[PDB]
Amino acid sequence: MKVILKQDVSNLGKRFDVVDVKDGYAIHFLFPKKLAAPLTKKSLQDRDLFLKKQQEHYEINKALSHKLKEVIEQTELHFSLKEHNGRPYGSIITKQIINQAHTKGMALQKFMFKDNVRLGFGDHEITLHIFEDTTAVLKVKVTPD
Amino acid sequence: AKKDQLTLRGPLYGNNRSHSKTITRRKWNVNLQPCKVKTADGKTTRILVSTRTLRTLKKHNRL
Amino acid sequence: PIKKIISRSNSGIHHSTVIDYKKLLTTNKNKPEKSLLVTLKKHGGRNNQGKITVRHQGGRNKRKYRIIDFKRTHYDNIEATVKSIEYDPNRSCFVSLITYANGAKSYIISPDGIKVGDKILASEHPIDIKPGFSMPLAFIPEGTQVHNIELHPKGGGQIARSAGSYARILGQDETGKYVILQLLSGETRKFLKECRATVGVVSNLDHNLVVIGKAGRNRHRGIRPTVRGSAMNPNDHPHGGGEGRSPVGRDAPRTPWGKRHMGVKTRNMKKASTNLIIRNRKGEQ
RNA sequence: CCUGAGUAGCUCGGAAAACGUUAUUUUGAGUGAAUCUGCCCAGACCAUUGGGUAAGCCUAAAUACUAAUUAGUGACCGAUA
RNA sequence: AUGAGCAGGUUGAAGGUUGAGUAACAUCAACUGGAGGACCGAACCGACUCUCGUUGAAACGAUAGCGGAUGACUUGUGAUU
RNA sequence: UGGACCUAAGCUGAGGCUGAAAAGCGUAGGCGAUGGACAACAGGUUAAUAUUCCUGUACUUACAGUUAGACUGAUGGAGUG
RNA sequence: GGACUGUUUAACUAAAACACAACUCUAUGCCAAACCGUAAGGUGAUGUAUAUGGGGUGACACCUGCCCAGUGCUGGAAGGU
RNA sequence: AUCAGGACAUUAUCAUGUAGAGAAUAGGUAGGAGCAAUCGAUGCAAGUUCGCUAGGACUUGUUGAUGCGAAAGGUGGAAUACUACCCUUGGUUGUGUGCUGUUCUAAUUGGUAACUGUUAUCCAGUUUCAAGACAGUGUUAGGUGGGCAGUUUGACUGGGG
RNA sequence: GGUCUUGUAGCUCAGUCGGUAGAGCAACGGUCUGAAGAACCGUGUGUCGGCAGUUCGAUUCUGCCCGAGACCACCA
Repeated sequence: MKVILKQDVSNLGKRFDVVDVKDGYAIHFLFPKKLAAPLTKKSLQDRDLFLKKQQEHYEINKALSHKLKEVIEQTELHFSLKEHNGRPYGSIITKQIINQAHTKGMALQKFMFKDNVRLGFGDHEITLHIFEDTTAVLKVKVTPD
Repeated sequence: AKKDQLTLRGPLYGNNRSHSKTITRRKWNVNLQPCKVKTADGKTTRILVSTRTLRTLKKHNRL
Repeated sequence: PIKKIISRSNSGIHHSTVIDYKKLLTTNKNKPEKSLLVTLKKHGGRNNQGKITVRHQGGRNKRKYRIIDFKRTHYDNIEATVKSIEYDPNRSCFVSLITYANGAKSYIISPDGIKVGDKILASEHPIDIKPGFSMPLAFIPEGTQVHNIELHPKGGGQIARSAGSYARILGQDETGKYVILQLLSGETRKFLKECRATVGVVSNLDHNLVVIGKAGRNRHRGIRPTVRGSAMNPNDHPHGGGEGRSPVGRDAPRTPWGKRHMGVKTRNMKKASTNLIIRNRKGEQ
């Protein structure tokens, strides 16, 4: 199962530093906060090392979550569209936002399916939350052309 | 094959008795469930794993 | 609009009522387009491997299937025009070729209410309520007949597409979807209102009065003479054999595959159309 | 300090042992322990008693035979064989 | 799927064409016409039947009829259960 | 007329999808011709022979020169078969 | 008696049967039940309920009477199960 | 994951009770010659509950420190009140045993549709959409079931069974 | 029959189902039809489902049986 709980969300109150409840194949087996890791790094001698690692990642993780929040408030994205006879022509798929995310040299996730097709256009906000203490918010601007 | 592929837990190939009790054989098939295993660089596609194998791998912490 | 058949023969007659069949599927001498013509798979009623799927099939008189586009989402918001009514012997409905005015020909179903030359508009938007205007069920007003029903958003119409098929609308549901649709065969379904559908009724309403008349017409359209299960053989149905008239075997006569067939429903447990019903044939689902 | 983890055993069906499933060997599914400071086994089970260290691996031989080479043998026949 | 034959004698509904005609249709009248699981039947194939045959020339034919042939007629090679 | 061309029902089949094995579906390509497309006729010729061998006459197919004008424009698509 | 043009015991009965037309009953939303395949995959059908699968009767026309007591079927439902 | 609901035995709670006679509604058993009085009586005006229509019971102001006859006159087969038991009868915060109503996407899926590989039907990944813990899945077990099988349906007998 | 229900007048259902058996139907006394049909108003009768238990006046109350309905003919 999962023994890494650097962060915490289980659709109810649960806390980091390893505090989970049994779910089998679920959010506990799928959230980026909770991923499987071999038990060779967990023991009474390794308890303190694991706690130190969990702490270090907790502080640096909160710091990086804040910093990413501000930098996405600073750095934005680009989009464009074509129009035909006064009405929209198609639908929006997350395939293409994966494309634009990869094009810059990194990757996004798949198991966060919460969105439907966006029949509208123009500037708006896509809010995907990855962590528990600092929210991640993205602004997407689509230029009508 | 109707059996798990990564770690081959073959169906129990024995003889079956019942209210029947006849000289035959049977395969007690394995609990093929489309679960996922931990693999780097994505490629975590759904694959058939037996539930005894599933609990053994859960004890071995490989998703 | 049908007409009876006068035998005018010196050996027996027939009792047949046939449609004109030269206004729908009208080609006197047909010169089909060769760059748009295809050849189909022909097993004569058998599986692709060849094994039986239905009893004694065969007799198709060299049908050729014209390509049809039922999604109609690939040319949205573009004003097309009804260009032609193409032949389609493989179906009971003969679909219509249109051409969107960016230079894009395509096919759509043939509903009653389109004329050759009408500037039609197939788009997923609150547009004019006319046939040939494929448009989601959400903006379709209540009490209007509709066809090209589908139950998967962004999938294309599959239900209610045969010649003369239609449906009815009498309200919605408190789910943001599942608009109440009285669908044919007496099923009060609730399919998603985001689904795309064509308002109106498919052409060839005269198909409700066709009469075969001959065994020639029986075997000219993929059907073969059928035998009652009473006159079977042993090991086929228990009905056959003996003197006098052949009995009906068990208290429920069987199929040529060997299973009882009286009053039994064989609905699947994995189809997305059983839970989405208001009133079923005897129950509600 | 170590001496080999879904493996004992329990539940439903099970495969050799005389055994046609009882100790011993075996598990498709729910399960389940430790490494001697240890556990298992010992024709229910337990304590004693004894036997052994486990939940990794290879190994010739005695086990079938005489088509390739060589030689010989016959209460084998003799063309209806 | 690729193919092919159906003579001759035929029939002549409908469809279409024209005048008289009737308040108007109605009604009468006429020609193309060619549809038909349409007809006999040469080609064609089939095989319902009389006799032979039933230790046949034929592992099913010979005599004589007969069915259909403008379509449920005849039909080859390839290919499919 | 085939093969050097491809296509019918349908199939082999690089990959691929399932399945004790075995094995099945389908894909590139390749098949599947009774189809499409490809161009030649008369006279005379052996104990067996012929647009095929010879005579008088043609189509079809590219290169070496060769002179020559023209800006060629696909594999994609338009029409055709 | 059967609808007739018609088909069968491929070689006795090839018919008054069966078939056809027509009449009626049965379940089902695109893997539509139904079926096949061996899961894959696929047919029905590459059909869309004005379609597919089966059952009973059987030119045309009038009907198809009474009855759930029961089998099968149908749906519902507390409780024993 | 979440979510609440009510059930069965349900703690503690509140009301449930007439053959007549018998101050008398008679729940029964039962300690008792007891206990009601500001622990506000004999009761009432009302509210509330029950109601069989005897009227009963709890509550606020009130009756006033007096008696309660339901300690006890009297009772019947069953006698009180207080007092204790069994209740009655159901709720109820209530724990456990089976469960129901929720949503959620996150297990689970897709000849739903698209992109790319693949201008490649089989596909891989990316996805769309659809939902969604349901079903399905291995095992178990209940039922289904001549569609199907290995087979069986004794013998005697002036022939058969 | 063993996991369950279970019975009333000649019949249908209440029962102080322990103390009692009553309402409608064959039938009754009368009634109007000539008379009789046709007729309206009350009942005559009374297996309390039988055996072992309980007892104040008990097959009814409990337990066992007659039963309809449903898992239970030592073996593929």
